[PDB]
Amino acid sequence: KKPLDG
Amino acid sequence: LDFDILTNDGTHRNMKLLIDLKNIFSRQLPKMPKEYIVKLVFDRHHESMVILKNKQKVIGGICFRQYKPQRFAEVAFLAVTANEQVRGYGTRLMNKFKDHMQKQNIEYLLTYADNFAIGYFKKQGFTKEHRMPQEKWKGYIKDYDGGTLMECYIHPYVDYG
Ligand SMILES: CC(C)(COP(=O)(O)OP(=O)(O)OC[C@H]1O[C@@H](n2cnc3c(N)ncnc32)[C@H](O)[C@@H]1OP(=O)(O)O)[C@@H](O)C(=O)NCCC(=O)NCCS
Repeated sequence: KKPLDG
Repeated sequence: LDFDILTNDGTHRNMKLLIDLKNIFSRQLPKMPKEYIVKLVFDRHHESMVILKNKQKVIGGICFRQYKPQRFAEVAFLAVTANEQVRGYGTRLMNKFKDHMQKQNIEYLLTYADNFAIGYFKKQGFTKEHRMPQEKWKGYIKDYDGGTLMECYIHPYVDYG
């Protein structure tokens, strides 16, 4: 769940 | 448009779908080491529910890991391919996932989230405050200070789907 500012 | 559970059973058919899913994850999760996605997607403990269009095409999916005795599961990766986003698939997938998790006698869903994702998971019912005893996941789910641990309670008879 990386989702950095995606 | 089917939402099927997919697991590494070593067949050409399932293996190809898992790879397609893995490739969607990496392209949609650039901050994640590709080899890391590979490791979890194909390991003995993880499972993937995929969004399949007319029997032979992965357009999205969610890779998760259940801790059966504990009755909770961690969401490892979630994604919908670029050309299929904003069509409601990601939300139907989550609903399908929760319904399946409910049938699997799983009580809580846990997932780490960061930046935009936190808001996305709040929309899917996940919260920052956990009603689940901390000592239940401790030792099973890695504790990262740099991430926000979120949880979704799966009530035995609330209709998710
Ligand atoms: C998160 C994800 C699975 C959502 O799947 P989806 O098929 O696009 O989902 P939905 O369309 O049902 O999502 C609904 C919401 O996402 C927003 N959204 C998703 N992709 C979008 C895009 N490319 N542009 C604008 N909005 C987008 C919708 O606008 C909508 O907003 P709302 O909830 O206020 O109505 C998808 O955006 C994705 O694969 N993202 C990259 C990977 C990622 O961050 N995964 C989760 C953390 S690992």
